[PDB]
Parts: sequence; structure tokens; C-alpha cells
Amino acid sequence: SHMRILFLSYRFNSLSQRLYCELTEREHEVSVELDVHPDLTVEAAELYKPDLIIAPFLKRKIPQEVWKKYKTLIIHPGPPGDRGPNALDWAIMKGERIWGVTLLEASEEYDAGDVWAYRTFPMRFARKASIYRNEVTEGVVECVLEALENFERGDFKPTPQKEHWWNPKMEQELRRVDWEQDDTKTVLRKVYASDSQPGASSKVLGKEVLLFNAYPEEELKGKPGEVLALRDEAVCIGTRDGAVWITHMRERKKESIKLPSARVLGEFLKGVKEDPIKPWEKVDFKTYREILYEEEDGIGFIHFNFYNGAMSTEQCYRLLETIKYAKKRPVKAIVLLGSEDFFSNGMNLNTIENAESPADESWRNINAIDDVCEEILKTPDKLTVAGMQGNAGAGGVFLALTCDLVFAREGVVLNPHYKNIGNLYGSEFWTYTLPKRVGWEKGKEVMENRMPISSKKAFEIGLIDGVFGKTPKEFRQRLKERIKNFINSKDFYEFIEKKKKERTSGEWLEEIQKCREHELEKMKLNFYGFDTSYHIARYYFVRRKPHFRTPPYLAIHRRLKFSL
Ligand SMILES: CC(C)(COP(=O)(O)OP(=O)(O)OC[C@H]1O[C@@H](n2cnc3c(N)ncnc32)[C@H](O)[C@@H]1OP(=O)(O)O)[C@@H](O)C(=O)NCCC(=O)NCCS
Repeated sequence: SHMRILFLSYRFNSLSQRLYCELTEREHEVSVELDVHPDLTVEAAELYKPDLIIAPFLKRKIPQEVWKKYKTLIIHPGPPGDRGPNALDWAIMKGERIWGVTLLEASEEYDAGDVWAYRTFPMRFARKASIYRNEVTEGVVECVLEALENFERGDFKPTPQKEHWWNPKMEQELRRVDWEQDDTKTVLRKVYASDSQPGASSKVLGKEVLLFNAYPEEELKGKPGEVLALRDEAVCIGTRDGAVWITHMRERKKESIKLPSARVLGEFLKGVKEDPIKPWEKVDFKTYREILYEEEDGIGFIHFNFYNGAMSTEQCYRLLETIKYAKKRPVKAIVLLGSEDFFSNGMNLNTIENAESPADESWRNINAIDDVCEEILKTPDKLTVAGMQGNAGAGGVFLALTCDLVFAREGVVLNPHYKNIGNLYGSEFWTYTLPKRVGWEKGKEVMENRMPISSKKAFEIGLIDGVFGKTPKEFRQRLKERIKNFINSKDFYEFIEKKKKERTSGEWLEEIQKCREHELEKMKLNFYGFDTSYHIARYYFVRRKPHFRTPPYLAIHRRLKFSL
């Protein structure tokens, strides 16, 4: 059973990439056609002639010519019977306690097809994107694997829908936050239902904005709509009964991009006071903590909740400050945990795109990331560990590899390459860490592969040291147990005595300095050289520019030597 499977995806998004890894690592072939136009979708099917079509992320209706000829299954992010384009938005706005995902056949009527598989799950009070990347994605994987087994068996019949309901596209009027009428729980519900797109509209300091990444505040109080404080570029705003933090906003304009709230509001905030809390402080009320440092059982854990895993220059230096603090503490190990949804996606391309000089801001940002990496590497007397609870891409992968040990949750998707951002050389000391893990020949192959790999595949090729756990919480518990056991063994003390000798030696310090110098000379060429492919790629990415064809790295059926 080696199936030829065509994906129909609006973008090759997180769910599409996860399914690509699950199917190809089971020796199926997956070609992708991006959802650009029905004419191109029909052509892709006739070119590739798939055994099965899966649509992980659909914007347009699939043409009848296609799904009447090829068995075509659609992912719907609601339980059986739920129909409509905004299933998760409604489940969050209505406060559903149970939700689910359905794999159904394409049909003439919208979302009316017979059910191949479904999964249900309890809802969290959390952003839509977090539900999509965790509960929905895990359930969809189980559905698709079940359906492939059923498809190959050959006598399967799907289950017609019985009860069903329709929810239309959700209008912004429903999402709009009114500070005087809305209590904190209502503001959170609206922002969660609209994050990461399209955003919940509001007015803040007279500016029409879209709100993203909200957190409740229990200490600061004021008038509704009043800005109460700034913290790490997030703003705290009074609600009907309390206050909420908004970390990111977008102006309500076609060309504007998502940015830290302080950068969107700008001079309108003049006079607001910063209300800082250090990551290592303890507080007994709910508040916004971008970076959190906690110690348990001789292990110092650093959580860094950078929105979308994107690490701005200033976020990197706040992470650096926390790592330096941890290195002065009486812990045996330091664990970098990222956030539940992302370990890291490297430099923050949005704050780079927004800068007066994107090239200069890129230079600032890569030097700040390398300072984090260098601080991690130069830790002679403590174990360092990267715990990847969620996805990582580009420099975010190589940030993890600077740690002594890298572990990841099952189902994490890695993109250890720069092919989507103009072929940057990369830094983060990859020219030291990567050959140490996989060898030079394999390391070059890894960085030449533009397709994603799972954490299981990363473990199998030696890129990371272990993979375990199904949820972020299970992964964190198992990681803590594994590290606790290690640091309480004689093996740890022998390892640290070796590490102390290696990492204070002149030869090693010269080696990693030469690695940083060489990588940054190449990145300087990427950022400032006459060839501006990096800047063009960043613009297309950050501005979400549309596609007019599917590139052959995705579309096997559009490659030069393709036939049959
Ligand atoms: C890693 C990657 C392939 C994952 O693809 P994916 O699973 O489909 O996830 P998405 O592209 O949808 O990312 C989710 C969100 O994070 C944003 N994002 C991801 N990486 C980002 C980055 N480095 N900077 C700014 N935003 C980033 C995306 O724009 C998207 O934003 P939105 O939901 O608010 O609209 C893709 O996000 C990517 O190429 N990121 C850039 C990594 C990079 O090039 N960094 C700079 C060089 S170090």
C-alpha cells in the first residue's frame, strides 16, 4: 500500500504540513496543489491522477469534475453535522464545552458529505489557533490514518449525516470589543475566537484596530477603555469589570501588519507607565508574563511565550537576561521550553518589515539571537535542554540545537531550512552544532530539504535526542522526570566535569567564535548584498501575498521530468 495522494490546501499550513509528515513517513507519496483557482485544481487532478484527494485547508468549493472522478475527503474543524466556514469561531463564541473534527466526502451541498471519520475533544478557553494546532490537528491525524486504512481495505462505507446545522461566516460586528459593555471574560472570548485571524475589531486610544493575543489582568484597575500600563510592548486596558492585556494589534487597513501593541499605538501611549515584572518573580494573581522562570527539583525552567514563535531583537535580549539569571542560580539544568504552540520561528519578520531599515533590523535581530545561542553554549557547569512543545522553523530549530539535549513532543513539525525566506545561510552556530549531531553530509541534506519533517523523523536521523508525549502538558511532565532522573545520577557529574574542561578551553572557544564569524559574514551578504532575495521573500511572507501557481517543490505533477 503505497498510495499517491493529492492535497488541496489554500496554504501549505501547519495542519497540511503535519499530515504531509504523517503520510510520507509511511511511504505514501503526497503531491500538493495550492487552492488558487478551480481551473488549476481540475488541471492538477488530471495531471497527477491521484488515488485519493485530501483537502486539509479549503477556501473554494472543489469542482464537481474532480470529486466525482477522484475520491475526495475534506477536513472540517467541527463535529459531525456541523456545517459552515467558521466552525471554531462559533464554538468559541458560543462557549461549547465539547467540540470535534470531521473527515467527510466532498459533496454538492456545502459540508453535507458522508462521514469517513471523526474525533471529539473537550474545549479549552483559549485562542482559536491554539485549539486548531493542538486538539484539532491531533484529531485530524487520527481521522486521516483511520480513513487510509479503510480506503485500502476497499469495502468501507461512510456514514451519512443525520442531524446537521449551518453557521454562516461570522461578521466583525459579532467580534467587536466594546470596553464599556464587555466584561473581561467577554473580551477574551471575542479575541480568542478571532486569533490568529481575522482579529477582533475595537477602538483603542481613538485608533480603529484589530486585537490579538489577550490575557486577563486581576490587579490593575481603571475605567473601561483606559490604558492602565505597558509591559514588554503589550498594553493593559480596562474592561467593564476589570482589565485585559493585548499584546499585538493591527491597524484596520489593507496594507498594515500585526505588530506589538506599543508599535501600533506609538505616540498615543506617551505618558503610560511600564509595570515590569521580572520572569523570576512570584505573583499570586492573573497577569501577563511573556517570560517566566521557575525552579523545581534543581531544574530552572524558562518559558518564553513569544507570539507566533517570532523573536524580535528586544525579545531576544529579554530572553538573554533570563538565561544569564538562570546561569547564576543553584540549578543543575536549565530548560528552554518556548510556549505550548511554538518553540521558536527565528527572527521576527514583522518587526523587521516594520523597521526603518529592514536590513539593519535583521542584523540587530540575528546578533541578538546569536547572543542567546552563545550564552547557552558557554554554560560549562550546567546541563542545558531544549523542550520543543510546539513547532519550530528556520533559526528556531537551530536555537534548540545549541542546547546539550533536545527533546520534542510527538507530532511537532520542524522546518530546519531557510528555503522559504530567500535561502539565508543561517546562523545560531549551526556550523558547529549540526555536524556534531548528524555529520556534515547529512547536515547539508537537512538544510536543502524544503519539506517539513516530524519530531519522530528528527529523532530517527539524530537531529534531536528524544520524542515523547502527546500534549504539551504530558511532554513537560515527562521531560521534567527524565531530566530530574539524570541530574540525580553519577552520569551527570561525570558529564559536567567533562563539559567544564571542554567549554573553558581555548581551542573550543576559538572554534565557536570562528563559527559565529563565518555564519554572520554569510548572513551579512544575505541582508545587505546586491541580491535581495531575502527581502523579497520576507515581503511576500509577512504581507501574505497570493499565489498564482503551485511551485514544483510542492506540486510533483508540475516538475520538469514528471510523467504518469
Ligand atoms: C516555519 C513555517 C514554515 C511554519 O509554517 P506553518 O506551520 O504554515 O505556520 P504559519 O506560517 O501559518 O505561522 C503561523 C503564524 O506565525 C507567523 N510567523 C511564523 N514565523 C514567523 C516569523 N519568523 N516572524 C514573524 N511571523 C511569523 C506567521 O506569519 C503566521 O502568522 P498569523 O497566524 O498571525 O497570520 C513558516 O511559518 C515560516 O516559514 N516562518 C518563518 C521562519 C523564518 O523564516 N524566520 C526568519 C529567519 S531566522
